Amino acid sequence: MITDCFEADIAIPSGISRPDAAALQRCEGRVVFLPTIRRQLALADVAHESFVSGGVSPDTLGLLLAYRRRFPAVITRVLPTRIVACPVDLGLTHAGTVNLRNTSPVDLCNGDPVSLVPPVFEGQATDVRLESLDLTLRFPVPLPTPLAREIVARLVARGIRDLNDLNVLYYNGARLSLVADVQQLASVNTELRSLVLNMVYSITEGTTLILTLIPRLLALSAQDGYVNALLQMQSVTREAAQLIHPEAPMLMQDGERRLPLYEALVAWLAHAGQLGDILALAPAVRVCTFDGAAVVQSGDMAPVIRYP
Amino acid sequence: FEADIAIPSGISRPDAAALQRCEGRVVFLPTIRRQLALADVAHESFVSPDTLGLLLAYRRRFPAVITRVLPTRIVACPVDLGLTHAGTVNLRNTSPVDLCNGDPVSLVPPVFEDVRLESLDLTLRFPVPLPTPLAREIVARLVARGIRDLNELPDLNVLYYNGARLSLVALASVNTELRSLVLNMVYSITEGTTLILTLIPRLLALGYVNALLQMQSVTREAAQLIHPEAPMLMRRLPLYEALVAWLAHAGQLGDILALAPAVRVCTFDGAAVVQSGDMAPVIRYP
Amino acid sequence: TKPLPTAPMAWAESSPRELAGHAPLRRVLRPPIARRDTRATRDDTEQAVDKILRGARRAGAPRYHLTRQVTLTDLCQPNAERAGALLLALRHPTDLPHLARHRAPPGRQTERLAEAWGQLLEASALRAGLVSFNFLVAACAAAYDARDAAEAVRAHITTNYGGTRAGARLDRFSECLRAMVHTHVFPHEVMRFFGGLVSWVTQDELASVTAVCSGPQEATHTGHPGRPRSAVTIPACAFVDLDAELCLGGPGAAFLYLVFTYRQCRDQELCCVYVVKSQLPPRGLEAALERLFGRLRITNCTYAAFAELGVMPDDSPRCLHRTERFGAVGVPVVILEGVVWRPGGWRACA
Amino acid sequence: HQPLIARDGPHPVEQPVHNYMTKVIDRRALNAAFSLATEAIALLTGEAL
Repeated sequence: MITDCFEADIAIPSGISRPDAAALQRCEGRVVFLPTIRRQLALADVAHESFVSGGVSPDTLGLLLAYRRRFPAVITRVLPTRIVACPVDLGLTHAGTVNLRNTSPVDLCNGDPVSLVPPVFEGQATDVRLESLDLTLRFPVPLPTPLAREIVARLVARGIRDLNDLNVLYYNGARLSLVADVQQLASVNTELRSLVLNMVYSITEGTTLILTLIPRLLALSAQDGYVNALLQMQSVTREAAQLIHPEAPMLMQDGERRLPLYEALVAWLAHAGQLGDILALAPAVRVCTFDGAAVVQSGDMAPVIRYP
Repeated sequence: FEADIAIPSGISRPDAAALQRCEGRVVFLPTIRRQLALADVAHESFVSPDTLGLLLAYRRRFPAVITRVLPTRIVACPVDLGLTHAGTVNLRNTSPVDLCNGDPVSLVPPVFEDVRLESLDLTLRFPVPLPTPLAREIVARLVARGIRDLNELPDLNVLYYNGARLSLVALASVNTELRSLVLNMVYSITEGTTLILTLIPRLLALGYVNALLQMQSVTREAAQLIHPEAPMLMRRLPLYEALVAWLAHAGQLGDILALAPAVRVCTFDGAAVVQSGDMAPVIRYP
Repeated sequence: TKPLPTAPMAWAESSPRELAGHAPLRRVLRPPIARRDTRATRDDTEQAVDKILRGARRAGAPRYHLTRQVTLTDLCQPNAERAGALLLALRHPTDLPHLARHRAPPGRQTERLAEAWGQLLEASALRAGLVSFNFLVAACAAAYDARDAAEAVRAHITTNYGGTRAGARLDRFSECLRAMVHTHVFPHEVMRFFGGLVSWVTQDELASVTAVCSGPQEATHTGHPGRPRSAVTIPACAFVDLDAELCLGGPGAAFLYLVFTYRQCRDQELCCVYVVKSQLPPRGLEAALERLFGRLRITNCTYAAFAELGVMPDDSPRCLHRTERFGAVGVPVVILEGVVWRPGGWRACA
Repeated sequence: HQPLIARDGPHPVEQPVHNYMTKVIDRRALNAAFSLATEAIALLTGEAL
């Protein structure tokens, strides 16, 4: 119960109005960013006034950047005197199953990892405010990982337009758009530096062999409908072959003992497939409904089994 | 916790004996559920997918270790839950690689070589419980194998682990089994390297951001730029729109080729190296 | 045995809730739902039979996963080092000469790692064994910041370890480590964590070491009934905080990590093994490695590699910094207290 | 209370639930007129001065 559960206890103060206190009874399946793993904390360390720096509360793209400096935890039960949350990383429960709540507009599936994202969507940024205490609780949004990478991708691309539309998405035929918002340039700089260092290190000498195969793909996309759909209608490589004639050098330095493409894959995987984990946080949570259904709708709870 | 998989009736003598053989073997199931049919487990429940389709399937399905097999039903403890409940559950090697102690072990689809039940009229394919340092290697060798068939080396087909030799050749059916990954691993790189190449000379946005970039590009990235842009070039190019299309695609392949460990072997009063065909004590809990 | 501080004395026995929970269930009633509306021994061994009955009439208490391994006594010495040190398992070294032929960059001596490892087998003999942590500090002692306490590590190893010319084991294995980074086979690709020491079995040329691969430390019955207790000890050169160096002085559970530092130069390659105590997420750790160790970044692919090692569950975690005795040698040793071991995997460079 | 249905399987979620329902009274009234002249009041009253 130290290893199985871990009851990190957020204390509730004395003076809270009964309309504000009963507003916390609808805060069941949430995500609370614990700074440490103390067994006794306060709402001020949980609320957004803990998140704010000196004079500056950052934007949504920066609001990711101190989630991953903290410990996400899910509220287990809202008592009148305290709020109990088990941290995700240490131990889930006795049996190891906690319930979240879809504050998403998006329906989940079983077995898919669930990433939690700041409130970026339109008509969605709902922060339960304590009027009796002047505290806001910016509850993040649990999302599917095929969305939660694109939503980070639209925000990072929006900041780099602003250094010289984009905020519209789709998911299973549901049109949805996120909040267009001005971004602090200090937040964009650590993001853009995190792109390039994972992009420069992802290039190896054997990748020039792969580059030669680009006109073979357009020779292949004229016959395979799978390749014709794979590239895109607006892909770069379809445009990067009509102006580009790639070639490989003849010999390799010590090219007898080393593998050109096998070294190309491992350096690619360690930096380019790894790159989505560095932008967002890791989806350490998936949903395994035991007996309910295969699709978990919005507003409903969902059972959670930890995710390696 | 231990689920149940009922064998439907009409079993011959070897078809009950073949299921008696696979005692400690790994099984994927759709949901944690008490009652469950054997057609949900079999290879017919997957339709025949490629190597790409099995890896997407093995993330969504839930792995379970078969415990003691009753003649009427297959009892299988799920890995995620009952193994955190129970102390230690055994697991038989079907790998050619001998497991050491303390090895985190993932699973691979059977790309190498498969119990078929005739009276029930179905095939059973099984994952291969091999260690995670090998797991990211055996895939990457085979992905490098398929690229050369799209125009190899006398090496790259031989692997060494713990004094044991493997042969990934041991073929053209396997190459068409893996052709979709080759069409994604190539495209995610060729889309990737161009967006690196068409943005750094496009912006090099300056002050210390491009300067620390150029400090990293001091004959390292810019020399790799000038070597690639020699056999290349330098309307509106959708540069910013393609980054979202690239990070979604290339971020997806890191999920598929991750191959997370579930099995962590802590042997006690036993051999620190478990051989092939033997059962190994397995925990996924501290 | 039923004292009269009862509410604590019954609380330590594993409560009143289990009595009251079985009260509405089992103590009452026929409901659940019903109708409506022979002089010295014996009795010495005879009460020991009754002690088995006392073992049977009854039976918090945390769990473990103990592990054992038959381990050669070349590199590590579980007799010389006390119970409660770190241990490190290895891959089998027949994979060493083949992986160096493919992972080393072009222009580098790939024959060097197979030669340096072969000289070690003929130097400790004047088979995947086990590396103890204190032995590893004297190997990487020529790269540290505090060099005198690294010599204090070197002072007891050359006098307490079993074998012939233990300093020749050190200076050859340190040559192996300089052959690791040169052939690009990084030591985190070889060094695997094996649990903290609790006990060992002595035999000629080999020892059977017991260890906890996952769990807490101090409540393992060590075998000694007077002291089933053994604290975790670390030498002072490897102990690195991030609460003091980053001004994070708040209470909270403190994590424990292993960290390798890599310096890639022409035949002058450094290795440093540190134990990093932190209040941080493991994903919120790589940025902290950028702030401190940027000196080995320029002289070099990353310079750092790390994995989880264990967790201190204390609210205010308590550390000690003493000078203990390994035989007759006073070594400044950072003694840790209350460690719950949970291992993990290393992180990548290339 | 909210009713409950037991289930088997690894228990994903549930816990017993109360509710406090409170609803507001609505005041209304009924009115009935009635009249008397003085002709009858003396009779019902009694003796005069």
